[PDB]
Amino acid sequence: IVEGSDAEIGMSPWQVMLFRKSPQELLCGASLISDRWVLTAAHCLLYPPWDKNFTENDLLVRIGKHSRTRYERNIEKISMLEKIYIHPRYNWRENLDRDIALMKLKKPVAFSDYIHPVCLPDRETAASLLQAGYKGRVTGWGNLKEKGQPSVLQVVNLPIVERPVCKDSTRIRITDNMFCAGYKPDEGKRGDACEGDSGGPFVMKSPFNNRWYQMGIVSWGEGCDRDGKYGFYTHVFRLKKWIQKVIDQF
Amino acid sequence: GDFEEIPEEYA
Amino acid sequence: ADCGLRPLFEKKSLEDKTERELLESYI
Ligand SMILES: N=C(N)Nc1ccc(C[C@H](NC(=O)CSc2ccc(Cl)cc2)C(N)=O)cc1
Repeated sequence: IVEGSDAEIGMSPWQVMLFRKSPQELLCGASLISDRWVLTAAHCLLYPPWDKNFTENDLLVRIGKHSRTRYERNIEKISMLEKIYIHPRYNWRENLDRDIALMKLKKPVAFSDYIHPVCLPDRETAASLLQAGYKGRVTGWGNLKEKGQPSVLQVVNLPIVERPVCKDSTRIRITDNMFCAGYKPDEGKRGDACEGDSGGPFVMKSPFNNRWYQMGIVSWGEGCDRDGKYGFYTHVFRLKKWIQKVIDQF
Repeated sequence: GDFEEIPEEYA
Repeated sequence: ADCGLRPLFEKKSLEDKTERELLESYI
C-alpha cells in the first residue's frame, strides 16, 4: 500500500495473507468470507505469462495477522488449502477480466477478536455504494511504493472513480467486471495498492446497517500511485452468482 | 529468510 | 449473520481512526 497508514489492531479481521511455502514469502492478499472460504484474485494463483500456476500444496493461508514477517503466536491461525476454484472465464490472456478465485480450507478456522468474516454485497447495497466519489478501504502487506516492505498491515481509503475516467486512464480494455479507484491529480491526496496487495479486499461500511462489505478485490494497476492512473478492482457483486454456485456445490 | 519461521506442524 | 461486524470495533461500539472518512463520502 502506497501513502497509507498502519492499521489498528483488529481493524480488518477478514484480512488474509496468502503465504508461499517454499520459498517462504508473501504471495498476495485475500479475505475471509466464512469459516472455511477465502476469496482472492485469480491472478494470484494463475498467470501463465509469468509461469505462475500454484496448486493447493504450494501455499498456506495466514489469518488474524497484523505484523507482516513475524509469526504472531497465540493470535494468527495458519490453514492449509483443500481446493482452489478459479473462475472458468478468468481472462489471463488479456485484461484479467473476472479476476476472482475461491479457496476452501481443509478445516474451519476459529473466529476471534482478530479473525472474523466480511460480508458480500447484495444487489441493493452494491447499487447504493458503488458510486463515483464514494470511498472504500484497501488493506495489505504489499510494497510501500517502489521501495521496501511495511512492518505491519497497511490501510488506505480511496474514492471510486467515474467509469469514463477509468477507461481514459489506460490503453487496457476495461469491462463491467472491473471498477477503478484512487484520487485524481487535482485532488491532491494520494494512495494506491502495490505489489503484494493483489487479491486483498476493497471494503465499504454500509451506512444502512453498519456492516462492512467487500465490494472489490485488488486486481491490477500500471505502476503504483502514479498521477493520472488508477487501481483496478474485481467487481465482486457482478461475480457473486459464481461465488454462490461454487459454495453451494462444494 | 525475510519471514520468521512458522511451526513445523504447517510445513 | 454476524459478518462485517468487527469484534474490536462494531461489536463494542468503538470506531476506527478513519471510518468516518468513508461515511462522509456517502453523500
Ligand atoms: N516487480 C517489478 N520489478 N515489476 C512489476 C511487478 C508487477 C507488474 C504487474 C502490474 N502491477 C503493478 O505494476 C503494480 S501492483 C498493483 C496491483 C493492483 C492494484 Cl489495484 C494496484 C497496483 C499489473 N498488471 O497489475 C508489473 C511490473
